[PDB]
Amino acid sequence: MQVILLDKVANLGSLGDQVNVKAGYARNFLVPQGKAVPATKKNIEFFEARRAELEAKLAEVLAAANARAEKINALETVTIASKAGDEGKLFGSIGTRDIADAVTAAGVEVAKSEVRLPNGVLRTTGEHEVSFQVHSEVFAKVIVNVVAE
Amino acid sequence: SRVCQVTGKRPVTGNNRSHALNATKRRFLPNLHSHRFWVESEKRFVTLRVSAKGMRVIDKKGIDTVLAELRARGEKY
RNA sequence: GCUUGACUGCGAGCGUGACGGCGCGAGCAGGUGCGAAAGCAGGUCAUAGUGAUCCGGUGGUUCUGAAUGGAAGGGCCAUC
RNA sequence: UGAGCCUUGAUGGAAGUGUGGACGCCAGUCUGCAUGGCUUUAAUGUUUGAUGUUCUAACGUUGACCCGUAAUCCGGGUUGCGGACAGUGUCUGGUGGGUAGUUUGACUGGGGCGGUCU
RNA sequence: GUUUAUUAAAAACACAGCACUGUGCAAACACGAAAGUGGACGUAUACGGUGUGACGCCUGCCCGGUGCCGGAAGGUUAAUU
RNA sequence: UUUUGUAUAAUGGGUCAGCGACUUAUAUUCUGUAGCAAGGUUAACCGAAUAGGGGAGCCGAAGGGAAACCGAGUCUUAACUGGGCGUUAAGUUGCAGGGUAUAGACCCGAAACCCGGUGAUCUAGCCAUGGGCAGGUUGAAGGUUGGGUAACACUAACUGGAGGACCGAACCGACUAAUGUUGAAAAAUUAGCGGAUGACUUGUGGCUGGGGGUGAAAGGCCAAUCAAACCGGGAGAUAGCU
RNA sequence: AGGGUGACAGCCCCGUACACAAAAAUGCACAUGCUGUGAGCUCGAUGAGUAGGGCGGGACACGUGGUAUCCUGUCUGAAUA
RNA sequence: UAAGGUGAUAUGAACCGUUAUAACCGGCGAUUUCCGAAUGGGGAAACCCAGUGUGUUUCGACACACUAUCAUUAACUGAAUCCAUAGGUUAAUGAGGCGAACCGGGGGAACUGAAACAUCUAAGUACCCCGAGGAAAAGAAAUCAACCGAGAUUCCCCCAG
Ligand SMILES: [Mg+2]
Ligand SMILES: [Mg+2]
Ligand SMILES: [Mg+2]
Ligand SMILES: [Mg+2]
Ligand SMILES: [Mg+2]
Ligand SMILES: [Mg+2]
Ligand SMILES: [Mg+2]
Ligand SMILES: [Mg+2]
Ligand SMILES: [Mg+2]
Ligand SMILES: [Mg+2]
Ligand SMILES: [Mg+2]
Ligand SMILES: [Mg+2]
Ligand SMILES: [Mg+2]
Ligand SMILES: [Mg+2]
Ligand SMILES: [Mg+2]
Ligand SMILES: [Mg+2]
Ligand SMILES: [Mg+2]
Ligand SMILES: [Mg+2]
Ligand SMILES: [Mg+2]
Ligand SMILES: [Mg+2]
Ligand SMILES: [Mg+2]
Ligand SMILES: [Mg+2]
Ligand SMILES: [Mg+2]
Ligand SMILES: [Mg+2]
Ligand SMILES: [Mg+2]
Ligand SMILES: [Mg+2]
Repeated sequence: MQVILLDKVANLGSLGDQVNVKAGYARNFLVPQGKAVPATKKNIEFFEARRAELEAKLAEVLAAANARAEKINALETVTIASKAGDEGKLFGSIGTRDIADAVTAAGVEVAKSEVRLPNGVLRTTGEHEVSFQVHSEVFAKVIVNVVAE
Repeated sequence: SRVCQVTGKRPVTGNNRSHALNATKRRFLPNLHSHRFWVESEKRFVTLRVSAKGMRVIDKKGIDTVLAELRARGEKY
C-alpha cells in the first residue's frame, strides 16, 4: 500500500508527499478519514501536476515586478525632502508618514511605517540609499533632496 | 454461504493425500471476514463479507468501483 | 621362490531344467604370470555360502535428445 | 534494545594558577573539561529487525439505550467494556480405535499348539 | 424398583449414600460443516464425566510399567526463510 | 449327480403339460472355403445407393541392432577361426467355423458394500394435556393434656395421619406347572403367582431416524426382523463353491 | 401395397397408382410497411490484483516425475509492441 | 360432409333428420364447479374462515370481483439522526409449478478389478442438486507446425492399443 497524503500526518506526512504505508493503517484510518489516497497513478499525476503547476509555476509568478523598482532607476523628482535641523547638522526626525513627502507623487500613495533600520537614523549629509520595505525580498532606489527655506 | 461478495470465491473441494497417498475428500474455503468499509460517497458504512483478496481488490480498484459492480449485478450491499 | 590367469572378448560341443535358469568345456583373438623346456593358469579337491523384476544411485559411453544448437531425461557397458 | 549509514569529540590563535574517564611497554602520556596579556573508539539524527508499555481505528461483546417495530430474531445507530488480543482461512508439527478401510501365510494323518518353509 | 416384547427376572441394571475428576459462565459437556440450541432462564450447597453402591467397623504398602498432571535449562524437531 | 467306489441307508425329482442354460458385439489368430495375387483390400464419406466413387489407410513383399545405422545381411568384438538372429515356404480380403480378448460372456444362487427415499400407528425414551387405584391394616411427625423435674429431660393416655408401609380386587406384570406345538393363538389357555399412592398405571397429540435414535444397559427396542431397519437404486455386486 | 366380404377376390366393398381440394387458424420461405436498429471512412484506443511466482489440491492419456500446458483455496505479483 | 342419426357394456324409451342448422369431421370462439403452483387467510387436498368495493318496486343479508410471495420500475410516504438512507403503502410488468430423453454446471459412491490389499481401479459411473434450449455446449488462435506451411468450434474414419 502506497498512497499520497493530504493533511500533515505524523512520522511521514507532508501535505502531498509520496509515502509507502502499511496496508491497514490506510484502509482503516488514513482514508475513510481523509488524510491520504491510493497512489492510483491516475493520482501520482493528479497530485504531481500540482508539484509542477505550483512549485515552478506560482514560484515564478512571483517575478512580475522585478525589484518593483523598474523605471525608477534614475531617481525621483525631489518635491520637498525629509527635513533637517541643528543649524547645519540634523535634528528633526521622520514622522510615521515622512519619507514619502519627498517621493510624494511618483508611484502610488500610502501611509504606514514598516521601519527597516532600527538605528537613530544617521544625521549627516542627507542623500542615502538603503532599501526600505518593498516586499518579501527585493528593494528600491531613490534619493533625498533637502529644502533651503 | 461462505462466499466472497466481491470476488465470487466460494469453497472448493479436493483431496487430502497421506504419504501412503490416500485420497480423502476435503474442502478448501475462502479466508472470509466481513468488514466495515467507509464509503463517504454515501457518508455511510457498507459492510461486505469479504476475502482478504477481495479486500485487496477493494484496496486497488476502489470501493466506489467495487460497490459499482454488485449493484451492477443485482447484489445487495 | 617368482607372481596376479581370482585376465577381457568368445566358444565347437555336452549336461541339467516345464520355464526363468544353472553347469561343464577344449579351442580361437588380445594381453599377462610362472618355467630351460614340454608346458600350466579364465581362482580355491568337487559338490552349500544365496534373492528374479521393478524403482533409484554411481562411473563410462554424443547411441538417443519433441523447431535448431545444447541441456534435462532415456539407451547401452560396468557396478550399487 | 542487536546491527548498518550522516555526522560532530579518538587510532590510520601561547605558556602558567586549575578538572572526570584510562587497553594506559611498569611506572608514559592523554581525551575532554577552565581559563589568561575505506579500519580498532562516545552520543545525536537516523534505516533496519527483536522486547516492552500504552493508544484506537480493524475485529469481539451471550452490558445499557434509540429506532425500524406494539418484536426474546435481525439491521442501523449511541454508549460502555475489550482490543489488534481473541477468532476464522491457508499452510505445518503433535495427539487422535472417536470414526474408517483393511491385513493378520501355507504345510499339518482334522484343526490348533510344536515344528517346518531357500 | 429395572431387564433380555418371543426359552434367562437373577447374584445382572438401578438406587439413596460415598469418592475421584472437570467446570468462573458466551461454563464444561452435548446435537450441529453453520446459524441456532440443550446444560440453565441454572452460576461451584451448581452443572457434567467416571467409579463405588443403604448402613456398621474399616479401607494397609507400591508411582517401576501404562494413563494422566506440572516443569520459562539443554538436546532433537515442521511449515516458512 | 458326485465319487477311488454308490441298489446304496449318500444328492435331486409327487406326476403331466408349457417354459428353462455356451449367446451377442468388436477385436485378434488359426482351419475350411472363395476371390485376386507381389499384391490384397478399402474406412469415413459421395452416390448415379447392395452398383460406382473414395486407397486416407491397413497387412505383405527385408532383416539386424537398445539406437545412430547398416542392409540380404547385420549385431556381437579391436577382430572373431566364429557365434546369434536373418536371406531359401505368398500374401491379402471376404465368408463359415475352432480358440482367445473386452463385455453379465453358459444358466441360476449368497452373507454383504455404496447412494437416495419411506418409517416412533409396534416398541424405547421425553414433552404437553387428560383419566384410573374396590375393600381392609399399620398408626411416623406434630398437637393436647395429665404424671414428672428447680427448669429441661422423661412418661401415659388421647389426638393426629406419614410411608418407592402391609393384605387384597380393578389396573400393570409375568415366577412355576400342565395343556397346546399341521394351536382356539406366528407366544396363548387354565390353575397357582409379583406390584397395586407410586421410580405406579393408562387415553389423545407431539419430538428423536439408521453407524442414527432410545436404552434403570439385554446388543434390549425402533410396525410379527435388528451386532446395524424397511423401500428403490448401483445391480446381472462378486461366488477359484454347489 | 394392404384390408374386408359365408373358403384363398386386380374387375363385389374400402382402398391403392394418379390427378385434385380449404371459410378458417396456424409453420417456413421470400417481397413489402412500422418501430426500432446501426451501416461506410479517417484518427484513435488494444482487457492488472491480470500473466508470473511460493504453498495445498485439482485437471491434462501423463499416478511429481526430468514434467511443459490449464484451473485455483491460500500468500504474493509483472512487462505494456 | 351427408341420408342417416342421440359415445360404450347395452337393449329399450322418447326423439332428430333425408338437399341442407340431424348426425359426423376439421378451423375459430363461448362456457369451463372444487382440489391442485393454488396465490385473500387456514387446512388432515377436493374442505373451513375472512376483508375491501360493489348490487337488489322485498336495497336485512346473500350473489359478483378484487386482496399470496418475490423481483424491476414508478408514485405517494417516511425513522434512530435535521438533510439523507433504512423502512411503509400502492400501481404496472414479470416469475412461480409440471414434464421424456438429449444438454451445461454444482457435489459425487461402493461393490468390483489388482486372483488378499492400501497407491491404482470401478468412475467423474450410479446417484442428488441447479440451469437451459430445440438442441445444448464450443467457437474465430497469446492454435499448431517446423524453417515448407496450415489457419475458429463441432462431428466421423484413420494415426494406434
Ligand atoms: Mg476398526
Ligand atoms: Mg491350512
Ligand atoms: Mg422386587
Ligand atoms: Mg424372555
Ligand atoms: Mg422368565
Ligand atoms: Mg454429579
Ligand atoms: Mg458393583
Ligand atoms: Mg459389593
Ligand atoms: Mg466319499
Ligand atoms: Mg454295484
Ligand atoms: Mg437314494
Ligand atoms: Mg406399598
Ligand atoms: Mg398386594
Ligand atoms: Mg394367569
Ligand atoms: Mg404415542
Ligand atoms: Mg420387531
Ligand atoms: Mg436394500
Ligand atoms: Mg456396477
Ligand atoms: Mg446375482
Ligand atoms: Mg490484447
Ligand atoms: Mg386459497
Ligand atoms: Mg395456502
Ligand atoms: Mg473394498
Ligand atoms: Mg480385489
Ligand atoms: Mg448457443
Ligand atoms: Mg510464415
